[PDB]
Amino acid sequence: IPPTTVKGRDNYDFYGRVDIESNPTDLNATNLTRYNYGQPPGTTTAGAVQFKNQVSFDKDFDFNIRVANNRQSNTTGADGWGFMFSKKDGDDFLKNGGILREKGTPSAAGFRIDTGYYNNDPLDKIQKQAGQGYRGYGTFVKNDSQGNTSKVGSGTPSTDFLNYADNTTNDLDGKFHGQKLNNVNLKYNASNQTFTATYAGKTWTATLSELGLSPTDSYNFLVTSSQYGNGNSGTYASGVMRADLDGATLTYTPK
Ligand SMILES: [Ca+2]
Ligand SMILES: [Cl-]
Repeated sequence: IPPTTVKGRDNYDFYGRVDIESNPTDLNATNLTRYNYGQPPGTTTAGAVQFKNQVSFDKDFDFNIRVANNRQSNTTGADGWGFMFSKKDGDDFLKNGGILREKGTPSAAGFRIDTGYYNNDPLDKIQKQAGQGYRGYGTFVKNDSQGNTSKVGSGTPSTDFLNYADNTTNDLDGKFHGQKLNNVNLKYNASNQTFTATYAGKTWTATLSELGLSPTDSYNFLVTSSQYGNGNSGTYASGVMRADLDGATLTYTPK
Protein backbone atom coordinates (compact mmCIF):
# COMPACT_ATOMS: atom_id res chain seq x y z
CA ILE A 1 0.00 0.00 0.00
CA PRO A 2 1.41 3.46 -0.99
CA PRO A 3 0.98 6.50 1.24
CA THR A 4 -1.99 8.74 0.85
CA THR A 5 -2.46 12.36 1.75
CA VAL A 6 -5.91 13.53 2.76
CA LYS A 7 -7.46 16.91 3.19
CA GLY A 8 -10.91 17.89 4.32
CA ARG A 9 -13.18 18.37 7.34
CA ASP A 10 -15.06 15.17 6.47
CA ASN A 11 -11.96 13.15 7.51
CA TYR A 12 -12.37 14.17 11.17
CA ASP A 13 -14.86 13.47 13.94
CA PHE A 14 -15.69 16.35 16.27
CA TYR A 15 -15.86 15.87 20.07
CA GLY A 16 -16.75 18.30 22.82
CA ARG A 17 -16.43 22.08 22.64
CA VAL A 18 -15.33 22.41 19.03
CA ASP A 19 -17.26 24.02 16.17
CA ILE A 20 -16.74 25.91 12.88
CA GLU A 21 -16.39 29.68 12.71
CA SER A 22 -17.66 30.37 9.20
CA ASN A 23 -16.50 33.96 8.69
CA PRO A 24 -13.77 35.13 11.06
CA THR A 25 -13.56 38.94 11.27
CA ASP A 26 -9.87 39.02 12.14
CA LEU A 27 -8.22 36.35 10.00
CA ASN A 28 -7.89 35.86 6.21
CA ALA A 29 -9.74 32.54 6.29
CA THR A 30 -13.15 30.87 6.22
CA ASN A 31 -14.60 27.85 8.05
CA LEU A 32 -12.01 27.66 10.83
CA THR A 33 -12.25 24.93 13.44
CA ARG A 34 -12.77 26.68 16.76
CA TYR A 35 -12.27 25.42 20.31
CA ASN A 36 -13.63 26.58 23.67
CA TYR A 37 -16.30 28.93 22.18
CA GLY A 38 -19.35 29.89 24.22
CA GLN A 39 -18.47 28.13 27.49
CA PRO A 40 -16.62 29.28 30.63
CA PRO A 41 -13.50 27.42 31.88
CA GLY A 42 -14.15 24.06 33.52
CA THR A 43 -13.88 20.27 33.45
CA THR A 44 -15.90 19.92 30.23
CA THR A 45 -14.40 22.87 28.33
CA ALA A 46 -12.30 20.71 26.01
CA GLY A 47 -12.55 19.66 22.39
CA ALA A 48 -10.95 17.34 19.89
CA VAL A 49 -11.04 16.50 16.22
CA GLN A 50 -10.01 12.92 15.54
CA PHE A 51 -8.76 11.65 12.19
CA LYS A 52 -11.19 8.91 11.16
CA ASN A 53 -8.55 6.33 10.30
CA GLN A 54 -5.70 4.90 12.34
CA VAL A 55 -1.96 5.15 11.90
CA SER A 56 0.98 2.97 12.98
CA PHE A 57 4.66 3.69 13.53
CA ASP A 58 5.96 1.09 11.09
CA LYS A 59 5.00 3.79 8.52
CA ASP A 60 5.72 7.49 8.04
CA PHE A 61 3.20 10.06 9.30
CA ASP A 62 3.06 13.76 8.33
CA PHE A 63 0.50 16.31 9.56
CA ASN A 64 0.40 20.04 8.80
CA ILE A 65 -2.20 22.46 10.18
CA ARG A 66 -2.27 26.22 10.68
CA VAL A 67 -3.31 27.35 14.17
CA ALA A 68 -4.13 30.81 15.58
CA ASN A 69 -3.84 31.28 19.34
CA ASN A 70 -6.01 33.48 21.49
CA ARG A 71 -4.49 36.93 22.00
CA GLN A 72 -5.23 36.50 25.75
CA SER A 73 -2.91 36.24 28.75
CA ASN A 74 -1.94 32.82 30.03
CA THR A 75 -4.17 33.25 33.10
CA THR A 76 -7.29 34.15 31.02
CA GLY A 77 -7.03 32.18 27.78
CA ALA A 78 -6.94 28.53 26.71
CA ASP A 79 -4.60 25.77 27.87
CA GLY A 80 -3.01 25.34 24.43
CA TRP A 81 -2.91 22.71 21.68
CA GLY A 82 -2.27 19.01 22.11
CA PHE A 83 -1.48 17.02 18.95
CA MET A 84 -2.02 13.62 20.52
CA PHE A 85 -1.71 9.94 19.63
CA SER A 86 -4.01 7.65 21.63
CA LYS A 87 -5.34 4.13 21.25
CA LYS A 88 -8.65 5.55 22.50
CA ASP A 89 -11.05 8.11 21.03
CA GLY A 90 -12.23 11.64 21.57
CA ASP A 91 -14.76 10.60 24.22
CA ASP A 92 -11.90 9.06 26.22
CA PHE A 93 -10.07 12.43 25.88
CA LEU A 94 -13.14 14.28 27.18
CA LYS A 95 -13.40 11.83 30.13
CA ASN A 96 -9.72 11.48 31.05
CA GLY A 97 -7.86 14.51 29.66
CA GLY A 98 -5.05 15.00 27.21
CA ILE A 99 -1.47 16.29 27.08
CA LEU A 100 -1.92 19.94 28.19
CA ARG A 101 -1.86 19.41 32.01
CA GLU A 102 -0.13 17.24 34.64
CA LYS A 103 -2.32 14.16 33.98
CA GLY A 104 -4.51 12.93 31.16
CA THR A 105 -5.44 9.73 29.40
CA PRO A 106 -2.90 6.96 30.01
CA SER A 107 -0.30 5.90 27.45
CA ALA A 108 -1.01 8.86 25.07
CA ALA A 109 1.81 11.07 23.75
CA GLY A 110 2.38 13.94 21.37
CA PHE A 111 3.25 17.57 20.83
CA ARG A 112 2.14 20.29 23.29
CA ILE A 113 1.88 23.99 22.46
CA ASP A 114 1.24 25.30 25.97
CA THR A 115 -0.53 28.69 26.21
CA GLY A 116 -2.19 28.52 29.64
CA TYR A 117 -0.75 28.60 33.16
CA TYR A 118 -2.00 26.07 35.71
CA ASN A 119 -0.92 26.47 39.35
CA ASN A 120 -0.79 22.67 39.94
CA ASP A 121 1.25 21.75 36.81
CA PRO A 122 4.94 21.04 37.63
CA LEU A 123 5.94 21.41 33.97
CA ASP A 124 4.53 24.96 33.91
CA LYS A 125 6.90 25.71 36.82
CA ILE A 126 9.93 24.13 35.09
CA GLN A 127 9.12 26.10 31.91
CA LYS A 128 8.80 29.45 33.74
CA GLN A 129 5.28 29.95 32.33
CA ALA A 130 4.02 32.25 35.08
CA GLY A 131 4.15 35.94 34.13
CA GLN A 132 3.10 38.80 31.89
CA GLY A 133 2.57 38.96 28.15
CA TYR A 134 1.81 35.69 26.34
CA ARG A 135 4.13 33.18 27.98
CA GLY A 136 4.07 29.60 26.80
CA TYR A 137 6.23 26.78 25.51
CA GLY A 138 6.39 23.87 23.11
CA THR A 139 7.56 20.35 23.86
CA PHE A 140 6.84 16.70 23.25
CA VAL A 141 5.20 14.97 26.21
CA LYS A 142 3.96 11.53 27.13
CA ASN A 143 1.38 10.24 29.57
CA ASP A 144 2.55 7.17 31.44
CA SER A 145 0.38 4.10 32.12
CA GLN A 146 -1.28 6.08 35.07
CA GLY A 147 -1.89 9.17 32.98
CA ASN A 148 0.91 11.27 34.43
CA THR A 149 2.32 13.73 31.93
CA SER A 150 6.08 14.36 31.50
CA LYS A 151 8.30 16.20 29.07
CA VAL A 152 10.16 13.91 26.67
CA GLY A 153 12.54 14.58 23.78
CA SER A 154 14.56 17.68 23.00
CA GLY A 155 14.63 21.12 24.60
CA THR A 156 15.37 23.10 27.73
CA PRO A 157 13.27 25.74 29.43
CA SER A 158 15.12 28.42 27.48
CA THR A 159 14.72 26.78 24.05
CA ASP A 160 11.13 25.54 24.64
CA PHE A 161 9.87 29.04 25.55
CA LEU A 162 7.72 30.89 23.09
CA ASN A 163 5.53 33.97 23.05
CA TYR A 164 2.30 32.47 21.73
CA ALA A 165 0.78 35.85 20.75
CA ASP A 166 1.69 39.53 20.62
CA ASN A 167 -0.13 42.87 20.49
CA THR A 168 0.93 43.81 16.93
CA THR A 169 -1.10 44.15 13.76
CA ASN A 170 1.50 44.00 11.00
CA ASP A 171 1.95 41.51 8.17
CA LEU A 172 5.17 43.04 6.79
CA ASP A 173 7.89 42.44 9.39
CA GLY A 174 8.98 38.88 8.65
CA LYS A 175 8.19 37.88 12.24
CA PHE A 176 6.06 35.21 13.87
CA HIS A 177 2.77 36.42 15.36
CA GLY A 178 1.01 33.58 17.16
CA GLN A 179 -2.48 35.15 17.08
CA LYS A 180 -2.36 34.77 13.28
CA LEU A 181 -2.56 31.43 11.44
CA ASN A 182 0.84 29.68 11.56
CA ASN A 183 1.65 26.14 10.48
CA VAL A 184 2.40 23.34 12.87
CA ASN A 185 4.18 20.39 11.27
CA LEU A 186 4.22 17.09 13.14
CA LYS A 187 5.87 14.24 11.37
CA TYR A 188 7.22 10.82 12.05
CA ASN A 189 10.03 9.26 10.06
CA ALA A 190 9.70 5.49 10.36
CA SER A 191 13.21 4.83 9.07
CA ASN A 192 14.86 6.72 11.96
CA GLN A 193 12.00 6.23 14.46
CA THR A 194 11.91 9.97 15.13
CA PHE A 195 9.12 12.49 15.59
CA THR A 196 9.77 16.12 14.53
CA ALA A 197 7.53 19.11 15.39
CA THR A 198 8.02 22.55 13.96
CA TYR A 199 6.22 25.75 14.96
CA ALA A 200 7.18 29.44 15.17
CA GLY A 201 10.52 28.77 13.45
CA LYS A 202 11.48 26.28 16.21
CA THR A 203 12.02 22.51 16.12
CA TRP A 204 11.55 19.70 18.59
CA THR A 205 12.70 16.08 18.26
CA ALA A 206 11.68 12.90 20.12
CA THR A 207 12.23 9.21 19.43
CA LEU A 208 9.46 6.62 19.33
CA SER A 209 11.12 5.12 22.47
CA GLU A 210 10.95 8.49 24.24
CA LEU A 211 7.22 8.94 23.45
CA GLY A 212 6.57 5.42 24.84
CA LEU A 213 4.35 4.45 21.87
CA SER A 214 4.14 1.01 20.35
CA PRO A 215 6.15 0.47 17.14
CA THR A 216 3.25 -1.48 15.55
CA ASP A 217 -0.10 -0.96 17.37
CA SER A 218 -2.74 1.19 15.69
CA TYR A 219 -3.23 4.74 17.03
CA ASN A 220 -5.74 7.50 16.65
CA PHE A 221 -4.55 11.05 16.05
CA LEU A 222 -6.39 13.94 17.72
CA VAL A 223 -6.02 17.72 17.60
CA THR A 224 -7.09 18.91 21.04
CA SER A 225 -7.55 22.11 23.00
CA SER A 226 -9.11 22.96 26.35
CA GLN A 227 -9.72 25.68 28.91
CA TYR A 228 -10.07 23.65 32.12
CA GLY A 229 -9.65 26.69 34.43
CA ASN A 230 -7.02 27.80 36.90
CA GLY A 231 -8.88 28.21 40.13
CA ASN A 232 -12.24 29.87 40.60
CA SER A 233 -11.58 33.69 40.82
CA GLY A 234 -13.73 34.31 37.80
CA THR A 235 -10.83 35.97 35.96
CA TYR A 236 -11.05 34.57 32.38
CA ALA A 237 -11.53 35.40 28.74
CA SER A 238 -13.03 33.41 25.83
CA GLY A 239 -10.11 31.02 25.34
CA VAL A 240 -10.98 30.79 21.64
CA MET A 241 -8.36 28.74 19.73
CA ARG A 242 -8.70 28.26 15.95
CA ALA A 243 -7.21 25.95 13.38
CA ASP A 244 -7.56 25.61 9.62
CA LEU A 245 -8.64 21.96 9.72
CA ASP A 246 -10.23 22.24 6.28
CA GLY A 247 -6.78 23.18 4.89
CA ALA A 248 -4.76 20.68 6.93
CA THR A 249 -2.90 17.80 5.28
CA LEU A 250 -2.35 14.35 6.77
CA THR A 251 -0.16 11.70 5.12
CA TYR A 252 -0.28 8.07 6.33
CA THR A 253 -0.30 4.56 4.94
CA PRO A 254 -3.60 2.65 5.26
CA LYS A 255 -3.44 -1.20 5.93
CA1 LIG B 1 0.40 25.13 30.98
CL1 LIG C 1 -19.11 24.30 5.18
